[PDB]
Amino acid sequence: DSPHQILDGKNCTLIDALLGDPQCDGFQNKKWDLFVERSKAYSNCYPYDVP
Amino acid sequence: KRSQQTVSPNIGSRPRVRNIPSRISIYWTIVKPGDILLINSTGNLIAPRGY
Amino acid sequence: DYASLRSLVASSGTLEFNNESFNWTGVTQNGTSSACIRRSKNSFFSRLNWLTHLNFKYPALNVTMPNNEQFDKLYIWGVHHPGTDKDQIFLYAQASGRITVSTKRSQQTVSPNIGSRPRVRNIPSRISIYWTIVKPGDILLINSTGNLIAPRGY
Ligand SMILES: *[C@@H]1O[C@H](CO)[C@@H](O[C@@H]2O[C@H](CO)[C@@H](O[C@@H]3O[C@H](CO[C@H]4O[C@H](CO[C@H]5O[C@H](CO)[C@@H](O)[C@H](O)[C@@H]5O)[C@@H](O)[C@H](O[C@H]5O[C@H](CO)[C@@H](O)[C@H](O)[C@@H]5O)[C@@H]4O)[C@@H](O)[C@H](O[C@H]4O[C@H](CO)[C@@H](O)[C@H](O)[C@@H]4O)[C@@H]3O)[C@H](O)[C@H]2NC(C)=O)[C@H](O)[C@H]1NC(C)=O
Ligand SMILES: *[C@@H]1O[C@H](CO)[C@@H](O[C@@H]2O[C@H](CO)[C@@H](O[C@@H]3O[C@H](CO[C@H]4O[C@H](CO)[C@@H](O)[C@H](O)[C@@H]4O)[C@@H](O)[C@H](O[C@H]4O[C@H](CO)[C@@H](O)[C@H](O)[C@@H]4O)[C@@H]3O)[C@H](O)[C@H]2NC(C)=O)[C@H](O)[C@H]1NC(C)=O
Ligand SMILES: *[C@@H]1O[C@H](CO)[C@@H](O[C@@H]2O[C@H](CO)[C@@H](O[C@@H]3O[C@H](CO[C@H]4O[C@H](CO)[C@@H](O)[C@H](O)[C@@H]4O)[C@@H](O)[C@H](O[C@H]4O[C@H](CO)[C@@H](O)[C@H](O)[C@@H]4O)[C@@H]3O)[C@H](O)[C@H]2NC(C)=O)[C@H](O)[C@H]1NC(C)=O
Ligand SMILES: *[C@@H]1O[C@H](CO)[C@@H](O[C@@H]2O[C@H](CO)[C@@H](O[C@@H]3O[C@H](CO)[C@@H](O)[C@H](O[C@H]4O[C@H](CO)[C@@H](O)[C@H](O)[C@@H]4O)[C@@H]3O)[C@H](O)[C@H]2NC(C)=O)[C@H](O)[C@H]1NC(C)=O
Ligand SMILES: *[C@@H]1O[C@H](CO)[C@@H](O)[C@H](O)[C@H]1NC(C)=O
Repeated sequence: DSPHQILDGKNCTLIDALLGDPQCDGFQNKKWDLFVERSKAYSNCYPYDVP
Repeated sequence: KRSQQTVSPNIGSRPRVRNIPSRISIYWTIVKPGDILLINSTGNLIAPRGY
Repeated sequence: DYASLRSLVASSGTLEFNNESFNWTGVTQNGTSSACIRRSKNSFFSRLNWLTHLNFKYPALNVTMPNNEQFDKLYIWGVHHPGTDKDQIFLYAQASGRITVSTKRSQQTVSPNIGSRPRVRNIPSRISIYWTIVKPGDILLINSTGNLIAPRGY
């Protein structure tokens, strides 16, 4: 963890957390030096596609 | 003031994801220090809540 | 995006084409052209299907094809832009629609545009070809209201 701020996505992706998937609502209003995305990340909300 | 982004809704059936055939496309717009975001919509608008 | 399709097919290194049997009920299959002469007969692209009106009736096409095999599939589809409006009435029997191909992730929407263009091989009309890649779990769906150069297989 030290000395770089690490935020673990757990069951979340950065775009999903930005949009506000319910499961990701924990990461709201948080900052990071390095964001970590897990492979098991899944979305639980309206089908979203981002060009 | 700097740029315009126009997107036309496309209504059609699409493969079911999480038992939801409809979808949502997400786009981003950057607003400079002195600038105005003007949104013209007659329908099908998923709207921002803040910045 | 011609360069992307060219590089993709070249990197894959196979032109293997497995033919598939879609619904295609209510529309006339095959299709012919004067410029695409094959064995002294008017014809069209071997891996593409020119759908045309049937009994002056073009139903909305909602045709679904899944992948149950364990390999990624490449589908080649197209939109026919007619030179003239007379031709649109003759070939598709309705007004211009929207062609939308869709999978769980990717969705492409193309609108036919009818206008005259510099004639090539005495053909004013044009056809725009797009590619869609379907994953194993994913399925392919098309909403055609006309002007669709449909795939024959993958
Ligand atoms: C290839 O594509 C074809 C489609 O072209 C597809 O077959 C279709 O399958 C769906 C799903 O079952 C069928 O939809 C059902 O429709 C039932 C009502 O059918 C009536 O209307 C049909 C359309 O008529 C149009 O055109 C006439 C003029 O020709 C016009 O007057 C009408 O007003 C209308 O505009 C008509 O074809 C049909 O006649 C057939 O009826 C039966 C088959 O249903 C049989 O006797 C014959 O085959 C006859 O030709 C009839 O007049 C409706 O009852 C049904 O709704 C129930 O089921 C759904 C789904 O479970 C439930 O959600 C719902 O609540 C009801 O319980 C359903 O909506 C469609 O009619 C088929 N099309 C046909 C048969 O041509 C094939 O599967 C595809 N094949 C492959 C391999 O992919
Ligand atoms: C892909 O996207 C297209 C485009 O949205 C969809 O295709 C069709 O879209 C039209 C949009 O208007 C659908 O709606 C209308 O259907 C009406 C039903 O007519 C029925 O009439 C009697 C019942 O009294 C039935 O017995 C008969 O069999 C017909 O089914 C028509 O009235 C409509 O035509 C008129 O619409 C308005 C109404 O005032 C006027 O502007 C005109 O008079 C116009 O002529 C129109 O056809 C239509 O149902 C859609 N087709 C289908 C098969 O659903 C596709 O649905 C979509 N594909 C998907 C989602 O998979
Ligand atoms: C364009 O074409 C597409 C074709 O996909 C149409 O959209 C869908 O069509 C399918 C085919 O009928 C509909 O499938 C529905 O599945 C639902 C159940 O979800 C799944 O649940 C479990 C868990 O994964 C699966 O194992 C299971 O197999 C299901 O796939 C149900 O709504 C229906 O399933 C059946 O449920 C009960 C129990 O068997 C039956 O009694 C019902 O009669 C029903 O048959 C259904 O089969 C799906 O609903 C369609 N999507 C919709 C309606 O949004 C488009 O409609 C078409 N566009 C048009 C026509 O405009
Ligand atoms: C429009 O006309 C075409 C025919 O040009 C037709 O599409 C064909 O439909 C048939 C039947 O569904 C498909 O099956 C073929 O039938 C022919 C009959 O002559 C056979 O010779 C074929 O076998 C050869 O081709 C295979 C695929 O390359 C080879 O693996 C095999 O070894 C043989 O060489 C095959 O059984 C056929 O694939 C299509 N396509 C073509 C180009 O034939 C279509 O149905 C017609 N449309 C309408 C509306 O009538
Ligand atoms: C994340 O996924 C795991 C899968 O084993 C599950 O047990 C856990 O409850 C999930 N966490 C959240 C917050 O959904």
